[PDB]
Amino acid sequence: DKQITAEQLLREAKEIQLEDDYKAPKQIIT
Amino acid sequence: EFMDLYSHLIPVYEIEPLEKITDCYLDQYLWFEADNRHLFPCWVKPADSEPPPLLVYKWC
Amino acid sequence: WAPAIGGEKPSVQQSAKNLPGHTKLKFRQTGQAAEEELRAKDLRAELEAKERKHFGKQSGTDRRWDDDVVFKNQARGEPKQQKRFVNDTIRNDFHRRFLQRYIR
Amino acid sequence: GGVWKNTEDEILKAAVMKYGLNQWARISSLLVRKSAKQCKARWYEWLDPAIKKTEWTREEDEKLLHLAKLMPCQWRTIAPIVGRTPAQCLDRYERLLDQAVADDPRRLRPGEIDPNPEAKPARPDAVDMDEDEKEMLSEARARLANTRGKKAKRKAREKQLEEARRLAQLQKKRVDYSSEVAFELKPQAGFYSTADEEKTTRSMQQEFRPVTV
Amino acid sequence: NSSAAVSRRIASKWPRPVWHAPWKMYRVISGHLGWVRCVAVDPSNEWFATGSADRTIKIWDLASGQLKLTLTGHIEQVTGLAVSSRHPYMFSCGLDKMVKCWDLEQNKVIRSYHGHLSGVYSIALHPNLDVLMTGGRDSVVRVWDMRTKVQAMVLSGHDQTVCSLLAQAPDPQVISGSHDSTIRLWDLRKGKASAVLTHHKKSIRALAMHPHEFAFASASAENIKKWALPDGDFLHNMLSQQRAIINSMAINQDGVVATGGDNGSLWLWDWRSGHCFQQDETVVQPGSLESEGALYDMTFDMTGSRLITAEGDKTVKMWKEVEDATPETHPGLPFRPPKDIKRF
Amino acid sequence: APENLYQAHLKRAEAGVAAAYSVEDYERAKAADPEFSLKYGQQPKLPAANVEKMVAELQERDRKKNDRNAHFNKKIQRAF
Amino acid sequence: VLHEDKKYYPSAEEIYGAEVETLVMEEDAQPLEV
Amino acid sequence: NWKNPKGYTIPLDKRLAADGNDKFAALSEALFTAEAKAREA
Amino acid sequence: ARQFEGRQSKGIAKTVTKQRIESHFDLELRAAVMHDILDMMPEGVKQNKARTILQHLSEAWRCWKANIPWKVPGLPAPVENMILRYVKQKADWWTNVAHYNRERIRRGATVDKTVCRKNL
RNA sequence: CAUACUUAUCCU
RNA sequence: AUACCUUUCUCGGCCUUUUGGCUCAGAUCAUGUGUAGUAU
Repeated sequence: DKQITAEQLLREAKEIQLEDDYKAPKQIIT
Repeated sequence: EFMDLYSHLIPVYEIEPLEKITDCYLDQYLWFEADNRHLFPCWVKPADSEPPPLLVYKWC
Repeated sequence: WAPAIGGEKPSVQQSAKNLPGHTKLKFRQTGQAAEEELRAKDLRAELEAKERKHFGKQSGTDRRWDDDVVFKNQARGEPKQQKRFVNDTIRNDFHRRFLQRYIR
Repeated sequence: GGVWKNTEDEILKAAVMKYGLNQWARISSLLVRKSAKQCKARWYEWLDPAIKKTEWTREEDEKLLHLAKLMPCQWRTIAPIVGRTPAQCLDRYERLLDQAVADDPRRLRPGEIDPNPEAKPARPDAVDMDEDEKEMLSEARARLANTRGKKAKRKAREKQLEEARRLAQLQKKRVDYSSEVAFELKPQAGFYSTADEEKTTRSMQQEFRPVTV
Repeated sequence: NSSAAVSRRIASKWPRPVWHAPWKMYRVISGHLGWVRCVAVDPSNEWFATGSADRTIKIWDLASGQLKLTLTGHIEQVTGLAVSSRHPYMFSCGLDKMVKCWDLEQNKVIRSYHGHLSGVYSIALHPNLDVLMTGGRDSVVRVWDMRTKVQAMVLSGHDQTVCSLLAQAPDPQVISGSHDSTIRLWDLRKGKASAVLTHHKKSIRALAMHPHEFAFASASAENIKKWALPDGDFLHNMLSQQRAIINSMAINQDGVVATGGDNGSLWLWDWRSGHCFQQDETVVQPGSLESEGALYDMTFDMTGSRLITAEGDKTVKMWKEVEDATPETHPGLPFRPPKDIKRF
Repeated sequence: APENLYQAHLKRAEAGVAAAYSVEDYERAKAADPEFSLKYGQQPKLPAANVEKMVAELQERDRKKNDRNAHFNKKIQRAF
Repeated sequence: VLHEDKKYYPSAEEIYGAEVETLVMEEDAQPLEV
Repeated sequence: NWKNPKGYTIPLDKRLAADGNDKFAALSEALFTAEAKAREA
Repeated sequence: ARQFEGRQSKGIAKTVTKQRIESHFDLELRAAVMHDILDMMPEGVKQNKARTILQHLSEAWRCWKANIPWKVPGLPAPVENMILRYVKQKADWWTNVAHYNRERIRRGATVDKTVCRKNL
């Protein structure tokens, strides 16, 4: 009913958000 | 591809196996039929009857 | 992106290539274009002499058996090859001869 | 082995975008059924964007027939001059040739091996799936996304481990680039006297207001 | 004074150009298999050496242009050549980081000067001391004892490739020009620059001394400047811009300055007035690209009557004065003094 | 453009002289100071406010002011 | 017909003219021993 | 079209795009009337 | 001396040996192209597109090797001519090395085991 | 519960 | 209550770069059980 065009899947890959890195935790620092 | 015989290179052709089968059958069919017809006279000469040395000998 | 720059007890490691060798210089003697010998002459005389000698003394002047045969005279019209330099990697003559020789 | 199911055409096209036109065995790896030779053939015989799959012009037909008499049976030569691909040129010429004359020993037998499956259009994805047509697609999606390596994962975790160790040591308690200025280049003297400026800098260093990372 | 004041002084007093007979190219020599990169004339004026990108040094007859000998010992391009006037020695540097002393009585490499960290670009023999100077991509002029092969000195301070080098007997005994766009005049006793000249905007790929005057010319992609010695006083720019990277510059005893462009242009200037009396473009030998057309080296023969150019179409070209020319039949490009008022 | 940001530097010059200083300010600073030479190097007598003015002035300016593949193409549709 | 003895470039004589001497030096006049 | 260290997906034609006789008729005509004359004779 | 002074592992020059010959070529080649680039740019042009010119030179070399004609649509003709001249320099070098190694292989002169593969 | 992955563990 | 200037907000927009350089596209590209652990 919907098929498989590229671009949408590419957008899905973008959603898979790669590994852009999670920010270092902001632990309280004295 | 090239086969290195150090003083020269020999070209080596890799044909699709599916095609190879038709090509080898054609090869055999054509040589058999040509021989039946004597298409090639006896002067043309990697002939089946004689090795290359018996050819040098028949030339002498 | 950026080369190493090469600015300059002493170390006692002695290389083999740093052992004494050719420990005196040759200087130009009388007869090998030494500087005091060459002020003495007119180099333009010798250059124009040698160039004139070269440029003049290179110029040098002050029915049969073949009746069934289908093709006749097929070498006539062939180009005789020439001593020339082509500045092409693959289209020069050394290369064409090389590939003719080594690829069969 | 077999004709191309439309999911494979699209994985091949996504890989041609990701990998280019000379990595056919890298592209061949996404597709389990197809080899690099077949991927290359599918791209050049059907999925090259520069292939005109449109309907045939008729300037093109008369070019095709001129050529098929000029270079008889040389479809690989004929094909770029028509602008089509040799299988397009070939069957178009067969069509036109039967148009003049207006089973057959000249057609594919059931269970025979089709010579050029890479020339035929893609069998479309079906109402269902298979763990072949889904595990392949998921392998494709991942391999199309990933450009990372693994030790970056170690990285943050390792730093956290070290931070935890430092905290533990602090609890238990409960070059040097801060004793010295690294390779210090002092500003060169000028016409203006900077004694006061130096005092202010020291005061600023003395300050210890709370600041987050 | 000012730019305006000095411009009026210049409109009044600029030295007029001395008439120089035009030069014509009379000989192409083919046979190198890479860019010809360096030339050197022997002090006897009967052969010249050319080093190449094909890694060889060819010895050519200066009057017939005949290949006397090919010398192979470099692994990479030969970038610099220096024939000694006092020793039967040729010196070559190359992109292979190697400097070689060729014994010209053996036709063999007898010494090697080891120590450049990158490819060597320039070479110069001290005319009075048995010392040689090389510059390279390591931004450093290495001063070598000819005899002991020892690196007597490193002249430090340039930031990019030392591309050109001069050596003279008076102070500054080494002049270098670099890709960092400066010229350093060096005090060879102290190992220190005696002057840094920053007037150029591009890299100084060519230096040339005046044969008789205490003055040198430097050339950039943007200007050819003329500098008084010892102190490197800017004298002036050439009155025109070859709009080319200048790879090579040679100065004559008549004061013909030849500058050779990376685009294969060859301009002949009047030293002393700064005025270009001739402008040529190279013809590249058959097969060549017209992109492959640079002019990498040029030297005058010892008389000054021949200019040998080392070209990127892998030819040596030879130029002679059309000296049957007279200021009436052949004035060349004509002079208008620097009449403008400009900013300097 | 150096002409664009030059008239913006003159924006800043005339704006900041209209914003931080006045004519009697200037002329009485001078009236205290006969040398407006050969005094180069020695810091001049001016109110301590002036300093933060500059600082505040420039600080004023301040409050006015996959992943990598997206940028690449975003340069090309930009161009192509 | 013009074969694959095709010419791709003019000669050094067409390129440089009658008054430029064009030399092709592919081998040395003398040995290394001179 | 060989290299991609980053892995960037390139549009199919942004890859393809950047860095991309009359005697035959005489011969085939002569050969075809030769075929014809030979067959007819 | 190495035991008591330590290894002088510091900016002493490495020879260009047979194993470094091709990699040093490319060092020197790229440095040369970089020379030219910096001199070719006009006075106020951001001198950082040189890395993309070096990538175009890599590409043009692969395209030479594969016999592919290239035409970058927006390349300045100076930059393109520089690339063509240096790709031809590499092409001459590589072809001459192939001629040389073929004569050694034909003679039977000693060649490396990889020289046989590289020459084929 | 059926496809896959694997581990100097274990056989053929 | 209108005309002026002037000030505010909302749209429209943008470059290097993160490009591991080279070679024989560097080379090759793919013939397992059995358990268990896990994902499904």
